[PDB]
This record gives sequence, structure tokens and C-alpha cells, in this order.
Amino acid sequence: HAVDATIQHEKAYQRQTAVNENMHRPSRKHVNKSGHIRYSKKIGLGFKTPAKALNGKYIDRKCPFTSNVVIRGRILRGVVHSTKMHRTIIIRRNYLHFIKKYQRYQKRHKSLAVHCSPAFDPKQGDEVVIGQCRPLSKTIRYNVLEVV
Amino acid sequence: GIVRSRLHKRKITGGKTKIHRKRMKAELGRLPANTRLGARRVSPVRARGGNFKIRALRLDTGNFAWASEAIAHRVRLLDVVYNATSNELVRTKTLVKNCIVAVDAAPFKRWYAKHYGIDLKLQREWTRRRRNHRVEKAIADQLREGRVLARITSRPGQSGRADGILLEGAELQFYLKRLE
Amino acid sequence: AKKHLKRLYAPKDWMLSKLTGVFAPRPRPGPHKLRECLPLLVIIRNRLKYALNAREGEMILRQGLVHVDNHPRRDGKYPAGFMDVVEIPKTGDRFRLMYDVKGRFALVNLSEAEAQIKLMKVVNLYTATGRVPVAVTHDGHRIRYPDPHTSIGDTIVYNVKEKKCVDLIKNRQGKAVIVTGGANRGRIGEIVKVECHPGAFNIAHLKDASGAEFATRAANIFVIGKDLNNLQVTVPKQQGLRMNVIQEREERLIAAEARK
Amino acid sequence: ENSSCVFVSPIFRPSTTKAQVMELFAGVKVQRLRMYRQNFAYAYLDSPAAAKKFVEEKNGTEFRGHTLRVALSARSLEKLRARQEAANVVIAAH
Amino acid sequence: SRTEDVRKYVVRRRVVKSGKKDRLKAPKIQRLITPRVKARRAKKAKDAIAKVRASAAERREYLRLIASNRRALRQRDHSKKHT
RNA sequence: UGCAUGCCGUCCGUGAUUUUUUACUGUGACUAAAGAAGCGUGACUAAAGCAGUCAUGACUUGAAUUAGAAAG
RNA sequence: GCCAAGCUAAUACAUGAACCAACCGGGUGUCUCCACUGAGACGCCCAGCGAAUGAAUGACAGUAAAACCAAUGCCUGCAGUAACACCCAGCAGUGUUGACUCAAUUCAUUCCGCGAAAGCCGGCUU
Repeated sequence: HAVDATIQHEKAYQRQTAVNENMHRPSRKHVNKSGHIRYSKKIGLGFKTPAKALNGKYIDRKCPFTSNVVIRGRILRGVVHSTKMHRTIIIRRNYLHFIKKYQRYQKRHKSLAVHCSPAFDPKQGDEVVIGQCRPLSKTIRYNVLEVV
Repeated sequence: GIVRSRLHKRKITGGKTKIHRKRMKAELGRLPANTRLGARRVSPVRARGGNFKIRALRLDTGNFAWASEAIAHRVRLLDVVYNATSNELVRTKTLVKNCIVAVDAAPFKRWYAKHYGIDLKLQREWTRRRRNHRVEKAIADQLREGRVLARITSRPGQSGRADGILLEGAELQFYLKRLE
Repeated sequence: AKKHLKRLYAPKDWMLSKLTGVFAPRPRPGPHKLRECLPLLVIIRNRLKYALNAREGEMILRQGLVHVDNHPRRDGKYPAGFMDVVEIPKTGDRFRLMYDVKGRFALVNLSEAEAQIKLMKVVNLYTATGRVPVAVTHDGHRIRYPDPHTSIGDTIVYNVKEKKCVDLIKNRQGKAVIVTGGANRGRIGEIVKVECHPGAFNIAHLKDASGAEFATRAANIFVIGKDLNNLQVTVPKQQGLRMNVIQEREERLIAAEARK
Repeated sequence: ENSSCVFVSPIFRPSTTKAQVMELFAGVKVQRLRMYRQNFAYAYLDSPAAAKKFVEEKNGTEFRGHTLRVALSARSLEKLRARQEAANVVIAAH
Repeated sequence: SRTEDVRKYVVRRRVVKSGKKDRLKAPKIQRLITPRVKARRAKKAKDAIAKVRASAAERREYLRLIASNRRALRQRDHSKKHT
């Protein structure tokens, strides 16, 4: 094959670790619909692999569907707050907290940094489902699993 | 000594962490190997649990694989040509994982002749082997020139070895243009 | 690197008094967990009264007079646990360690025939070098060639004299189990259904012989027979039936009046 | 137990022609050769009765290239003919 | 010589104490190979090969069981089609 | 070692098709002792303790039970 | 707190075990045979646990009737049909999890850590 200029925008060549793309007799186990070889996996907790993961061309280590990152621990929900960073977003969780002495509630919120794979295109104000993973940066502990 | 803890870092609020404990051995770091090209010289390091890490200081030979043929050979290293971190590493000829090197191509030529009967007993399994098999012009051009490009796949500062794989496909063209 | 155990921090089931010592014997690593075991010194000094103190317990144990699973044990900190067989041939005593209806450790007397086998729960299955399937047990045993139908929830009947497996009982909808942990420990029931929640704890719903309903986590049930009437092991006196607290107190008062 | 067919091993189909086997065979034998196991060879004598050619030689002697073994095949040629009649009907039936 | 006994040539030291019999002191000989020791070593090799032989037999029985259960399923299938 | 083989509603895996939470409330699970509540017990009573009671041993002795924020 | 010389133990340190003793695979040379390539010897290598790099396996689970070539299997043309050119005619066609680049297996090249303590007692020539 030739070099895809739409993808190779770095000083080092971008490739998937799991498979070898330069194979003369590729195996149908990891053969994509468009001929090429692509590695993808099924994560566990009743979630579906997006079609862009199986049939796309993006290279993303730290993607739960196309890399060695696994999902284990907590599953949470939140609303998208900011999308200014590259391949990572900020989400907000809003909740009510009870005070016993004054039998009443007060509004509180929390913020989390979440890695977003190129399979999704969330916008500010949208709702997402996220899952816990191993530490990926100084602050990132979650990965986007579905966009609603 | 060197530590790997997060205590000295700033908080995301910009505030300063007040440390109320001394440094612990369980969070240490060590000085880098800075492996160079030359006659073999290694140094053992006793790591946690009693196991040993082999710190390579100089290397000049390695085990390199031709992925298409699923074989491997032991060959001599000649030069360091490219490095994505910085070209000051190329100037000093430093060996690290994922750097591009040039290796001797003579052992690979000998294997090709003895396996396919092609120069670049009655039982002719060669005719069977050449059926539905072809070689890339980019590789054969280097095999005739004497040296062939390869990518280091091991971590010399952790295991003491410099192993790798030959460049083929679109990855070969990517680095050829970056060297042109 | 902890090697002590304060008496206030020791498990309540050991029944050690708070006023008669600062420390308790700390069990060593072994077949059973520290929080779910009963050290040999506690068995021989308390419970059975063959030893009056720790000095006499050491005399008995270090001679090799106590056998656990057909093997002499010489350590008073050896952790003994659920379904273990303890034999003292010089005295002529054989017991199995079980849970009574109140969740406490109980020693059940055994006949010579019944002392040759023990029930083993599978907890893991993996492949060893040379493609050998291995089954890991709740008491740390490693069986090198289990039956091809073995699953992680099943129970294995194991002959300890010949070191050979004899039978396999599967975890199904119509089987009898005993609870080994939680608030319902010691109760014997029958499986009604099992709820599967991937990634979290599965929940089992059980039915007692008297029709009472209760539930536990799937990791706390232990298969012991194909139905409530054909059990492959001997159970304690109460047969795993929880009794009403109001009713139980009334009978105890009546019995005291008649006894005197 | 006396049976018509007799089993011959370890003759090799690709190395020996058809003419070679009856050279060892006394006669009146129907030959069939198998390739799933090279050694296999079934010899159904016309009038075997007491298999003199099987009780004699067999394990004691050796065929060309390799030693040979013979055992009673416990197979009746009549049953094969019965299946042959049914099979031909099936071929006609389709 | 190689076959000569060495216990006879060990050096004895004489100790004299007043009003007591003489004391003769000789070392205990180390690395003295006796027929009791020779039999002990040879048993170790014999049981090591025995244990490995038993393990291979256990493997054959397991593979026999797997194959036998596998052939009964296809035999049962052929029985259904025949009837 | 074929020593073998036969005499409509469900179960389980995978694909296709489209959507309702949170909160409150009822149960249930999972949750160290010591401390608090309290069932039994004439340590001479009590503050205590978990023991002891009765005729080559028995009581197939006893040591019941509860509450503990919020979040999950 | 210390120096030099002379003696001497090991379960300290170092070295080191052929045949008994198997199954299975990869690469290659001389003999027999078939056909005009295929099979079997024979030789010759190399194949342990663990570690490193590379290549495969680590399943399937969206449609059905039939022709034509070359190579094969079984019947005397397509019935019958785990797989496999003999020694083994069933000596793995089947690891686990919610999920794995994990467990384990085969192939190529490379380490350059791995005693049967070369041990100690006891009971009856073993």
C-alpha cells in the first residue's frame, strides 16, 4: 500500500501494535471490510463497538476498542462541559447533597477529565457514558464508551 | 535520590502540596543507560524482589527478523540513521527502542538463495516455494546494495539486547522520504 | 510484615476472652484464609480440653499426634478451615469442621468410612505447561487432571487416602447448597434461580426446607448434594434451619423448668 | 471363526503396481487397496475356507522391502454385495 | 592406593592427665563413602525417573478419555441416520 | 481396552431491529472487635464476667438478638 | 580498635555426572521402488524449564440447487464418509473471563538463571 497523508502527521510512523499491516497473505480474522488489516476487540459490559472502530483508519492507542486499554471498575454518566483539548474532554456530574440539621438539599457538582477516541464526536451539552481504566495521564482515569 | 512520586507536582488548582513524610525506597528512579554503538559492555542491576536488570552500555550486534518470511538472523549493526525524539541522538549514535538503523544484509541474501534457489539435489521444492510468492523491489534494491533499514523492537537499557525487524510496506516509504 | 495479632482484633468465632491475655495466636499462610480459619492451638486447647495451656498444646502438636487431611501437622498456627478432617488416632476421635445454623464453627463426629472423603469447591481453572488443565480449590489444592465437565462453580468429591477424585456435583437450578459467608452463614437451602450481573456479584435466590426465602452472593454458596434429601456430607444437628428468636427463647425457658 | 477376507500390511500403493500383490497371493482373490492408511490391503479369496495362505507365512515372512502381517478380516463379501444392491437402487432412486 | 582403607592411617593424639587413663583423640573422617551412602544416592535417581514415568501414564489415560467421549457422539449421529 | 453405538413449551451463545432516567418509598444483599441496647445466668448482692448446672459422665451444655450517618 | 605467619571442616565456596531413559517436530545427502512425479528407507543436523524478538492458533453462529478443468478419497460412477500415506485404524477438531496483545501450543533466531545439596539421621546384606 501507499502512505496515507491524512493520518501520518507526526515525526514517527503511526501504527497499531496488535497486528502487522505489511502481510502478503493476511488472515481473515483481522481483515477489514475494505481489504486492509485492522485490530478491534469487544469490550465486556454489554457495549457495542462503533462502526468507525471496525472500518475506520484512525490510529489511537488509549482507545478501548482498538488498543490494549481495558475497562474495569466504575461506570458513570455525565454531561459534556468542554472539548478544547485534543482527544480529551471535560465532563460534569451534578447532584444534590443532603444536610441533616437543616432537613434540606444543596446543589453540588464534580468535574472529570475523560479520554475521547476518534470513534465519537461529542458536542458541548451532550450526555455520555464513561468507564474506568488505568491511569492514562496526570488526571485522566476514564474513557468514553457511548454518546447519547 | 531520584523519585517518581507526585508530591512535588502542583495541584490542578495551582496550589502547592505540603509534604509531611520522607522519601521512600519503593518510589525510586535510576540514571539512564544511554546505550551507544560499540563493542559489547553491560552492567547488571539488582531490582526489587532480587531480580536482575541488564543495563547495556554498548552494543554492536543483534537479532533481526524478516517478518514476511517469518525468519530471523544475527547481524552486525552499522549505523543509526533516524530518531523521532531528536537528531542529537543520531549524532551521538544512541540506541533506543523504535529508532531506525542500518544492518548487514549478507546473511539475508544467503538465506534467500538456499530457500528459493534465487541469486539476487533432485528434489526441487524451490519450484513449489516460488509459486504465488513475490518480493518487493524496495527490499531487493537494498539487499543488493549491502545494507538494509530496520527498526529496533527491544529496550536496550532494560534487557541488554538490541533486536529489531526489517522495514517493509508503507512504513519503509515513510522513512525513505524523511531521509531524502 | 505483621506477625502479631491483638486479642480484640481476633475473629469473634474463636471465642477468646478479652480479660485473659493481650495477644492471640496469629495463623500462618496456608490452605485457608486468616479471617475464615481456626488455628490448631485453638482447636486443641479451647473447644477440646486435651491441653490446659499453650505449653501442653505444643507437647501434643510437635509429637505429630494430630492429623489434618491424613497428614500430621506440627504447627499450632496452622490454619484449619471449612470441611477439613481432623483425626487423633491415639484418642480415637474424628471430626469435620462445619458451620452450625448460627454461623459458628462446629465439629461434627465422623465414622471411619465418612472420614475418607471431603468436598472441594472449584475456584479457578487454568492450563499449565504441556497443555495440562488444572483446577484450583477453595482450600488451595491443585488437581492436575479434572473431569472435562468441571466448571468454576462446581464441587469435587475427593478421596484423601488415595488422593483421587471420585465424583463431581454441578451448580444448577435444582441443587442443595450451604452458605459459607455473610448473614446467612450455616443455612442449608435449595437453589431457585441465579441472577447474572456481568462485572459485579451474581445473586442467588434460595429456598429453605420450611419454605422461607433468602438470598446471598454467588461466591458464598457451596454445593453439597443433588437435593435437600440426598446430601453427600453429614451436617450438624439443626440441619441448617433457622429458628424464630421468640420461639427459640420460649423453648429454652420451658426446658430449664422441666430439667430442674 | 473363519472368514473370507484377509488383511495385508504394510503394502504401499504409490510404490507398488497392482500386478505385484497377486504375485504373493496364491490366487482366486479379489483385491482392494486403501490410502487413508497406506498399509491397508483387503484380500477376499473366492474359496478361502481354512485360510492356509494366512496361517502360513504372514507374520513369519516378509514382503518386498518390509516385513508383513496378516490377520483374519472378519468381513463377509456377501454383506458388501447386499449393500451394493441397495446402493444401486439409491443411485437409480435419485 | 585407591582401594586401601583410610581409617587406619588417621593421626591419633595422646593426652595425659594425672590420675587418669590416657586419652586418644582422632578426627571424624569426612566424605567417607560407605555402602549405606552408595545405596542412598542410587535410590534418588531411580525414583526420579519413576515419578516422570507415572506422569506420562496419567497423560495417556486423560487423552484416552477425551478421544473416547468424542467418538461416541459421531457414532450416535451415524446411528440416527442409519435408522 | 469400539470393553464402543441405537432399540408444544423451554435452556444456552451470537447477529438484526429504536428511546427513559433521576428522585422518593418498600424489601433484600454486603458491612472488626471493644463501646451502646438486651436474652439467660442468685459470681453472698452490686459495679462485673461469659460462664456454668445436675447426677470414670451427661446437659447430643450455653455464649440469642438489635441499632449504627452519608455514599455504593 | 587492629597487623603478619602456620594448621585444619561444611548444608560455606567452586566444579561436575555417559548407558539405563520414552513420545512428538523442523531442516537437509545416499539408496531402493512407481509414474515418465509420488512413496519408503538411510544418513545428517537440530529440537528441556524459564527469559528476549518475529510469524501463526487462541473458533463458528445472514441464501441454495447444479456444471466445467487439474489433483485426490471411496465404490466396480458419487453411494458412505472426524482427521491423518504403515507400527497409535479416536494418543485433544474444544483454556478462561463481563472483557484480554492473557493461559497454553507450533515455527525461526538468540541467552552464554536451573545439583540427584557430591547433604544429615533412624528402623529392619538389602
